[PDB]
Amino acid sequence: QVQLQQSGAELVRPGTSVKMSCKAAGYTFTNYWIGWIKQRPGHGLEWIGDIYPGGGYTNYNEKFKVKATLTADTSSVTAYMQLSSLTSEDSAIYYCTREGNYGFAYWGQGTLVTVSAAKTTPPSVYPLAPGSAAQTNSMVTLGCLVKGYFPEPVTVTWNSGSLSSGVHTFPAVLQSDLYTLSSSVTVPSSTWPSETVTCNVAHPASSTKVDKKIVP
Amino acid sequence: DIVMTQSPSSLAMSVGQKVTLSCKSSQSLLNSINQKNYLAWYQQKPGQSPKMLVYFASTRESGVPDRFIGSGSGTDFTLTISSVQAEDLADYFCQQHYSTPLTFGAGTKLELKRADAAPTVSIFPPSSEQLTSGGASVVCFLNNFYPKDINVKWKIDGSERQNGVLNSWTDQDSKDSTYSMSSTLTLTKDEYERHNSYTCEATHKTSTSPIVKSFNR
Repeated sequence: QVQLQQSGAELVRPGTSVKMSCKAAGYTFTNYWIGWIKQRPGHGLEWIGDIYPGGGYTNYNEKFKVKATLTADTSSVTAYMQLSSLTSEDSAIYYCTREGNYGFAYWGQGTLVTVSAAKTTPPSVYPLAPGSAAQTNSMVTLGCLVKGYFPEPVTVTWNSGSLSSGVHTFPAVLQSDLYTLSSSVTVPSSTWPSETVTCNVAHPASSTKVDKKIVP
Repeated sequence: DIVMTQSPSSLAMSVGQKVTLSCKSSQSLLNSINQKNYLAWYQQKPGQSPKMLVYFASTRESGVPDRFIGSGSGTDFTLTISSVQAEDLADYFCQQHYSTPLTFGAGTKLELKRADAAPTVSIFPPSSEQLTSGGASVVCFLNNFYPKDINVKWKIDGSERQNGVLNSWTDQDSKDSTYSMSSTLTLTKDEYERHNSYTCEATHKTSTSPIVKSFNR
């Protein structure tokens, strides 16, 4: 069966270039067009261009003629897209597709590209207690604020993952060219502060782990 | 060149009954010869690759159930799902395959209908270690509300500003189908010690009076 396998995620810096792959296995590779689609958060889907690995090769979008050159290797099945002059607005997920008469119908796994000049920095985590002056009614909600890290996600758990009920983690938000998020957990007042509650955060990029208890 | 306007933004209907999606084209997509509307409907599950549902604006793709009915002509096109199931939760795009460059629609997102639930608001003052190393950031949480439509407003004992207000909305829960949201007030330790009351208000359909949580420094 046909299948499109794309290269891994590319975390790079602004101004530089990036080339990704798209291996086409399961059909006559040099007989179909290969289209490239961009999906950026907030701008839907966009078509960059197609390439025919035969004679007449490429056909580009208007806004993607200087950037995102296309090349193919008819010998070893692969399709390449060469991005250039990378700016922050080029962070998106890029798919390769096998174009047809009525559409694509055959997509690749996808390659996530992220561009930023932020140096890889470990996060700093701060407990979030409700405060002594409060009206804690039955359930008490605690937080773990994670600020100033780059890149990738941070894996946050509560009591090494033993406490997962009522846990809400929020998507990361870029701030001052550094990521930031927070997590919330609701526990009964009969348990806290009677029992300790800790958030464990792991930054696989910087390879750090921080466990900080929530104290009143 | 060709603009694809999808409607509506995002509908959340219960399972069992039929839903409909519309797609308007800025120009006719119907070829005079071989009279076929070059428009295709795709479906993309949450956090995945899009899968084509309907092509040539009427015919289904092999492997798609017959509940996905595509119709329309010229500039107005429609995709209906006769009996919505859990396996239909995704976002759907209409794409014209007639002119270059090829263009998509913004996409309509499908959610699950529910009953109204007020948010659980809880504010948090800055930590001790945050002040000794850095500034001061207030945290506000809004947990498990339906629908997603919500707005947050801060206030600093009379004053108010949007500077240093970074928010974060979650997606619909894959269990209770609720929405959550956080809000931060990133300041410095300097201008934090000259104010007393810090509050975090909301505005939800459940209560005519907002949910207010404040604290004195």
